Amino acid sequence: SVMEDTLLSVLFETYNPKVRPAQTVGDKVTVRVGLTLTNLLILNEKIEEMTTNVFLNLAWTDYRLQWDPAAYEGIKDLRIPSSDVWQPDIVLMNNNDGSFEITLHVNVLVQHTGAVSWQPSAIYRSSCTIKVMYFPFDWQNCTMVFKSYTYDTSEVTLQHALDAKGEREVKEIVINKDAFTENGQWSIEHKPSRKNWRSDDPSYEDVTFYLIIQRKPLFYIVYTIIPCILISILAILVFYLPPDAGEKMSLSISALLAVTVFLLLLADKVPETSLSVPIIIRYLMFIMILVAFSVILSVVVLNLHHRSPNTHTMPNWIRQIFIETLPPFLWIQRPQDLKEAVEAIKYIAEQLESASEFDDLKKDWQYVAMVADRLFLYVFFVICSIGTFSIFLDASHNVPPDNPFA
Amino acid sequence: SEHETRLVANLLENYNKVIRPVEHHTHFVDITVGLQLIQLISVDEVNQIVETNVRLRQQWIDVRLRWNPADYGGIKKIRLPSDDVWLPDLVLYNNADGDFAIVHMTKLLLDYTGKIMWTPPAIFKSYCEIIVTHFPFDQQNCTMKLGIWTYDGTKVSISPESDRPDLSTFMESGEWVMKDYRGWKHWVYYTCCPDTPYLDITYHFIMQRIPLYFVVNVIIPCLLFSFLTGLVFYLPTDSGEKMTLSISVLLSLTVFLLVIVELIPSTSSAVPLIGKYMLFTMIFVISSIIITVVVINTHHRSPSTHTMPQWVRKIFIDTIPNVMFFSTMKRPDVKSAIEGVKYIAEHMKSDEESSNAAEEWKYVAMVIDHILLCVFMLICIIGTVSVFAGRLIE
Amino acid sequence: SEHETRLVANLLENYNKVIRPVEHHTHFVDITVGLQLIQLISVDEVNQIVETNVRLRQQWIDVRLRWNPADYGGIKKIRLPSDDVWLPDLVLYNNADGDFAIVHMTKLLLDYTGKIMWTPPAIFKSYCEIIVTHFPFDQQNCTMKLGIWTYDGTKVSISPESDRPDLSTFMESGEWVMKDYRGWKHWVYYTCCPDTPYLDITYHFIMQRIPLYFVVNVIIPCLLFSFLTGLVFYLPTDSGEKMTLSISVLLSLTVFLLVIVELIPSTSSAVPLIGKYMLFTMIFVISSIIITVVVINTHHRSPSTHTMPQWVRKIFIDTIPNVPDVKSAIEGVKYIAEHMKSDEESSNAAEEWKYVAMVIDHILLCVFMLICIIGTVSVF
Amino acid sequence: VNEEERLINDLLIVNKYNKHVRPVKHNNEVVNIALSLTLSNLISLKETDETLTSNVWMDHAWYDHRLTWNASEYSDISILRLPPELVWIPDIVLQNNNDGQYHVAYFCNVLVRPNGYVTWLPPAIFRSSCPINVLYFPFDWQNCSLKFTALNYDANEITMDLMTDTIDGKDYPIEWIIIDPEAFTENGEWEIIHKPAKKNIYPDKFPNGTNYQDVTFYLIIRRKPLFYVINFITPCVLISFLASLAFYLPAESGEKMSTAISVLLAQAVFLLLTSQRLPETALAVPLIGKYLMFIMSLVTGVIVNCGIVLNFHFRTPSTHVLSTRVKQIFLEKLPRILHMSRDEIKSGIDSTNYIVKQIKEKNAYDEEVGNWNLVGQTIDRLSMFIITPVMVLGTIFIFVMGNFNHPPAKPFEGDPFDYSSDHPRCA
Amino acid sequence: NEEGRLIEKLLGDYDKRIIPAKTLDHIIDVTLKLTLTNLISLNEKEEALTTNVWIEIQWNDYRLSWNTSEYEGIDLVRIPSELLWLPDVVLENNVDGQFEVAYYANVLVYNDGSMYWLPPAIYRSTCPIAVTYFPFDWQNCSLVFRSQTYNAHEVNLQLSAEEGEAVEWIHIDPEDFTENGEWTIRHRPAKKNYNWQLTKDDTDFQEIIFFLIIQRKPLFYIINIIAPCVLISSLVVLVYFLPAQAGGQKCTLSISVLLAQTIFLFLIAQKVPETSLNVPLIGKYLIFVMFVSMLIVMNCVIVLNVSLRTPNTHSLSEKIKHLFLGFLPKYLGMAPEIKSCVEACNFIAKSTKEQNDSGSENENWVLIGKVIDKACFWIALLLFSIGTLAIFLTGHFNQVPEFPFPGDPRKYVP
Ligand SMILES: CC(=O)OCC[N+](C)(C)C
Ligand SMILES: CC(=O)OCC[N+](C)(C)C
Repeated sequence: SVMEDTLLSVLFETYNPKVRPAQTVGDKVTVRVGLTLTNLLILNEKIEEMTTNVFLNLAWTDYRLQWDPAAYEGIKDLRIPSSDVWQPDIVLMNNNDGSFEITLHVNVLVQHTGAVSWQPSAIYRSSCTIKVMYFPFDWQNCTMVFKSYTYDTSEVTLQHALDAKGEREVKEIVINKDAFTENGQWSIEHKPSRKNWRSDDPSYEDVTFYLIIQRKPLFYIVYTIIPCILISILAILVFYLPPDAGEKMSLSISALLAVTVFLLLLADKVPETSLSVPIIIRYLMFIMILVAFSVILSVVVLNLHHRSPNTHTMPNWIRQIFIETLPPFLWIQRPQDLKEAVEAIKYIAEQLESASEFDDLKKDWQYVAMVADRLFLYVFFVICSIGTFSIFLDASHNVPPDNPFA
Repeated sequence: SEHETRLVANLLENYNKVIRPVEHHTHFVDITVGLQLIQLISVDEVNQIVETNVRLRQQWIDVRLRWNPADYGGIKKIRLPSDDVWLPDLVLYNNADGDFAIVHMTKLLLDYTGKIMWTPPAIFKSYCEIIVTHFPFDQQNCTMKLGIWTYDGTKVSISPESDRPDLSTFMESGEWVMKDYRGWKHWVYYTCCPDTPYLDITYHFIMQRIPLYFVVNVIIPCLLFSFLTGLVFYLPTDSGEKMTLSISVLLSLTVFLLVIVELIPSTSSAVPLIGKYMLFTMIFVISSIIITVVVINTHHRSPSTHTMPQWVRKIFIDTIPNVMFFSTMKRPDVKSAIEGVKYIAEHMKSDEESSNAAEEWKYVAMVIDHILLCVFMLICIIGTVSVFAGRLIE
Repeated sequence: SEHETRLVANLLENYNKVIRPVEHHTHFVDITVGLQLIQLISVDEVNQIVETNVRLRQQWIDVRLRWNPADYGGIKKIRLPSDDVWLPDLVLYNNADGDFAIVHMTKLLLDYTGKIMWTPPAIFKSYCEIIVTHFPFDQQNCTMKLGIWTYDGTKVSISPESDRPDLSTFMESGEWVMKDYRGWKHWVYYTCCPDTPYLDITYHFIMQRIPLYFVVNVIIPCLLFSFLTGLVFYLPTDSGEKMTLSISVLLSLTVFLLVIVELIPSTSSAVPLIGKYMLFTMIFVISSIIITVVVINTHHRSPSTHTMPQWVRKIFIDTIPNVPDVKSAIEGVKYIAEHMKSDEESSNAAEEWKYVAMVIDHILLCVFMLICIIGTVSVF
Repeated sequence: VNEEERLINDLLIVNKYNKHVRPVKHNNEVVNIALSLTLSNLISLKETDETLTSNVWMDHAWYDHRLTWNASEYSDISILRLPPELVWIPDIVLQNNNDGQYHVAYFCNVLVRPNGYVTWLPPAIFRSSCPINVLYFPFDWQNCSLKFTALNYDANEITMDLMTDTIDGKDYPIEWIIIDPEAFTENGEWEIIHKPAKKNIYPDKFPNGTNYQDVTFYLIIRRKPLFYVINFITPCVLISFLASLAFYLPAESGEKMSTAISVLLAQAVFLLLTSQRLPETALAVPLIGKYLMFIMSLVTGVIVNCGIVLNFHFRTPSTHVLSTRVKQIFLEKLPRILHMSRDEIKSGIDSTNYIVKQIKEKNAYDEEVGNWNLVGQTIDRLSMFIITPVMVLGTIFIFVMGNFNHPPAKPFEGDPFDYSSDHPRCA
Repeated sequence: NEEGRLIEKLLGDYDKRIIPAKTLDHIIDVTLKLTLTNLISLNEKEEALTTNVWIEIQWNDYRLSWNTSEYEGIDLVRIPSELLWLPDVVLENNVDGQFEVAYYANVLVYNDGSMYWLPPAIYRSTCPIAVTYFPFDWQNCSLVFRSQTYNAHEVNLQLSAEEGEAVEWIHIDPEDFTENGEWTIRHRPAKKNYNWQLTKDDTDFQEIIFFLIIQRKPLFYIINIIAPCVLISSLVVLVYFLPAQAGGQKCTLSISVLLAQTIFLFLIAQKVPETSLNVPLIGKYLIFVMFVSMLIVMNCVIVLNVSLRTPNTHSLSEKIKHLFLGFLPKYLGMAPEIKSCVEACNFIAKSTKEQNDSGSENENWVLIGKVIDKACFWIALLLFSIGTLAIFLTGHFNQVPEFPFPGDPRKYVP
């Protein structure tokens, strides 16, 4: 028969996959752990879970799996099913669901010197703490913690994987260009790898891989930011409509309704984490409060416009502060039967004079309203511009650090 | 190791994993059970199911799995798959949409004295009744009941490792603060087997909800719309937009009520705080709309049909505006042509009288508007306090 | 019993479940396949996937599994796990979201003459194209193609148990009515093995949708807003709420169109009739909005700017509705009189414009009434 | 008795068949595996999570010298069926899946022949990661891909290939996805334009690795846009016409801003629905998304212009000055360019003079208000004539550009071969 | 430990594929009891009832008997259920593929061969929802247990007996039981049902059904859905006091109330199932108030047309004016210079008189609109009140039946 079958029969005569390959009692099996990312599928912020398609580059040395290739027709290496050989239980301790082990269970590669290399593929759903302060113009620092579930430091010794030539250690996530599909929403800025030790327990040792991925905010800018900028532009416009036209309140509360709808429909995107408030949510709340104040001031302007001498008397201070001082600054400055017939015509003239004085005071009230809404227009324009510029400047300044801390 | 290989072959050669690890059948297996909370995954309020990532640390002593280390090259601790040895049948009593027991079956530590240290992972999706009385500032007491299913206290006994669950490596959830946590052990006599008690350990976590997210995304817009509810009384009737503002506030509160229902369970044990607030502000908006309709109808009372009552005038013109001071309220054939002049003058006088009466009606409506403005501002400022500060004081 | 244990030990002592149950390899296993629909779980219209709970009754004869009852205490029927005997690999060809084959592996009856009656439960999520042409009053012809995968006609043959699937234990779905059901057997030559035919049985169910739920939730509000569309014309221009009503109706119809879109698959095989009705009523609402802004602009025509055409005047007025200081004071009085005359004639021309607006509104209302009455006639 | 039992026993138990050993006579040899795909139903393509769910048949074919028998010696048995768990099979897996389903769904029997030829045709449901190019949505075409690689062996031990068919005694490779007319169903939303099959070898990798080779099946499928045109594009276009139509409303009725804002809100609702229907990728803004953004910006411009018209209409001579330049450019030049439609007695006499003066002032006020109204009307007319053609041209240009997004005639750039089933490569 | 020797003796020659009948025609009696630990949820959308129950199955296996004197007084052992024969009692009423129990706990085996298997289970059982009186409804959900493999000639399903009498109800242990908070268990009967269409050699001939007559607690739905819907739908009554002028916005208010009712319809559609057998009670109320709102919008259009019409467009007939002014209000409470000056003054007076006379008919039309508004206000108020009261009265009178079975005088309670 094939000498491969003979070699497999000889190797696994007394092999036990439940036993560590410590040649001497007390030895530690040096296990090299590396990661090869093929696709970063999604980062679900709602459940704080990142799922990736990865290859686990594992390597160790088993003294039992040794043979002389010269005595077996030049067989330098074999491909053995992964269940037939001992393997360290390198699992994802950071997994959000109950998916610790790998998925594919590919064959291991056993060489005649005893070196075993195993590269299983798996879809791993790890848990990532989401820093939501600068969402969506932000970056996330998502980790994958890999260590043997059972064997501690006294039994295995985790290390870093080697490169293709093997002369050095690679301290980063290996990305194969021929198989990597770049995610359309996240760009991998830094992908370092480091070994962490915890104090107060020397038996702990793990290898963690970091993905400092920066979100591309074009989707949220197009579908949420620009419509809200248009709505705020409308909110500013409501202090330019005449109070005579009965469309001021309709515009103001329609803007408020639009902002509320955009805030509510954003709830399925923003995570439920309560540590901080996302900067887009802060912007939406700023616009909502500004539009609410615009509604209140539009109500005030409409109330001032419809006043009359029959309802209100003009205060001295209001007139002095709104007709004299503000319009210079705002450039809004305004520019027998004959006896009975005679008595009737005189009464008509008296009524016309009274009506003229009445509408003169009414026009004074309307002019006070006009000055008030022009001042509110300038103030709201300045406040909205400054707030929007400051918020977006702070969002733009948020960049990942130049060097990771690993 | 050849030594470890010989040891594992010797341990499982005549080992039966069906039988309890006791020297005599009258004795009981002493098992030390400890819960180690790792991560609070989610708290589903609608389904009343809490998902947690735990490590169910269990220890017991198996006499059949002891060896002398000097006969095996000095090995003192080995590791075996859990499927090769007897395991306690620890079951989550209050499981809901999950697995009742351990399914992963990872390996376990085993020293030379027979002591077994098994720490399998588990995602416990457990039912716990969610008290929505003080939502979203609520505090939930979620429990996890663990007990041996088929063995009673005289056969297999458990004991908590410590009075509190282990949270040394607990990952911060970012939505709940672990205010307290403890574990109590009970002897329960069930109707199925009343002769012997069945032991269990119930780990309860007192979780306090961080309310910032719900305050920002729900409570603040509702507060804004409640503020704008009473603002319609400062809007003059002549604008013809009072109904627009009121009905827009009503539609906003309807949409937010639709939002709230999907966030809380449909349980009827107790009315929620936010539900009471929503009902209060809904009644507030309905009352404001009704009063607005009353004011608008008062503003358009035709003087030719509705004469001004004496008491209405006395109340709303003479006394009340004089009382308030915060607002600036007022406190030949040529004779045919002459006959036409007389007719148009009399028409002018009658129109002036009618306009004066209409002005009186509008003034009454405005006074009613100011009174209702003050009353509704006071109600809006005291009702929100009465709803929220009762819980915020703690 | 001791007899049954001895019998089962004897039957499977040298039994190989790989090999077909034929005396000679040239023969074929005759398998009687029937379906028993237990409950239609749901019909996912958007995903075009129908999940059903079924019992896949299968019968065949195994020569190797026969015994004489007199040698075993008189037992004539036993039950064995399905994993211990040869099983046909019935595979759902059009599986879309579940398992191609049977996965439960329940026990099967075994007669002393070798007859095997196996009734394993399964849930079949099968893809069937959903004809949305007459939604929500439509009927769906959803099929379930069951055939033997790896064996051809000359190796294992199947035959339907009866011309119709069994529905004796079928429970009422509450959303579909089982109008008709029948099974057919086919001989299909695939490209993989063109030299031999492969047999299959396709069970089709004709399910008529019960339309009460969609009538209540969708059709009735749409009819309400469609009726409110015609009340725009009767609404006077001076109220200033014509465009409010028209816009509200249009937005409501758009929202319901979006809901209907969410309720149907995005396949473009055929436009739904409810979709056509929504599109036509939106077209009608848009046309009424155009006509009502025309009538609003007409009502506000300043007579000092727009002169009344003669043809408009006749066609909307005559035919269709029939179907020192003393002399300065005197000069001021004359000026007042002539200005009053000018105002009177300007108001007369404005009233002519308003009359044209009213008659345009009336003829539009009559057109809407005609559309409504012919629609109610076509309903009858 | 059945001779198949004797033959199977002789093949497996007597010969001591090992399913964990490659079927080669020497270790240095290679095993040729022929792979083919048979698409029976394109189940769905969910753009929200970039998943292509397909119902396919995987055709494997390889030789195994351990499964050879003399047919005449075994009573003329020409074919056998064996379960996969009894014989060696190449573990071809889908590398680019979204879930844990690397393998096929059902492990059907393999078919072996006396010459050693083994054919395995299991059905499968695969959810591969298809990057969605949303640039020309909904008139788009997607270049989805299924990547199959043999991770259990390296290229020196297993060589993947494309299955070969024979016509007129000549062998040609099957470089396409096989579609069986009697077992294929049209999706109803996606039309299969191209379906090439390629064998990829990466020269920068080493032959002794598991990433040296793969076989990829591509599905270049275009979306039939009739559903989206009828249900989304048409109401968007119809509602957007009302925005430019709002200029025709007179300023007297308070429904100008109401109509414009309502159109804006409807456009925003459609934009939110489109965002719900599309993934959150930032590679490019969709065509319909760009159209909606353009329409919303133009409607916002219409709202601003309506506010300006309302401000100009309600101006009063007691609060503003009708300047000469504005008058001469808004009622002399622009309306013509746009072709728009065109003692007791002494006391009584003093009272009459006063009332005549008041009527004169009222008439002058009315004339000023009328001039402001004409200014507002001509601004409305100018904005309509400058915005309506922009809307029409933008809509027509966007939809023509979307409609002309035909998928390319050849599936791969620089490759003259069309990868069509009717044109074999070497036959 | 003698348990090892005993279990190795019992399972040494034991196979789990054989029903433990002593002789031919011996029927194994299998008794069932259900212990409802917690009614988790009743998902209306998929018509699934999720319950956390302990199902107690008892039968007799003669192969599993031993003499206690030979095993040091051991009379009870625990054997994993995977190593023993089971009667395969499954839930035939499931919504998914889960027929068997979730955990497969150990089986208590007594020295006389009695088997006591009590595994925990989470059962998702179908039950159609009677939406006719939502949300005041009561659901008659049930769980059907049948032997998946054996028939009535091989096993005999029965209800367990405690003190010589059958149980015939879902047992509820006072320890470890939690109220659902939305559903109250009014009745929990149990009986063995025969399907007489089949013969006693078929597997589905005999069943054991545990019923659950659960009544919904409607306080949550009243406070969160019904009361806001009623308060909003009462605002269409207010549209008759708004003026019929350009302001007031009668049509705006009525249309917006109709829109709010549509929002509530969408909200309720996410609660009730998609089944088409009946219209929900609150759905009927919503349809009724939608029709009332549409009629009120039509009436607003009518009164706007009547109030805003002028004598220059319509003719005010004396019949209509008399009918709406004397009948309905009776029931309801409601020298060339001199010549030119004379001609100019006469023209001014005539024009003023004509203007004042024309406005008189406008006021008459306003009064007609007011009278129609008052009458239609009373009609609409009466209609809305009667509809609301009748709907909620027939919801309130949806009493749970006194007996678990209408034709059975038994109470089926412990
Ligand atoms: C004894 C048996 O098998 O049932 C266990 C019941 N429980 C969980 C109440 C102890
Ligand atoms: C021959 C084989 O194994 O595949 C069968 C494919 N089918 C069902 C289309 C004939």
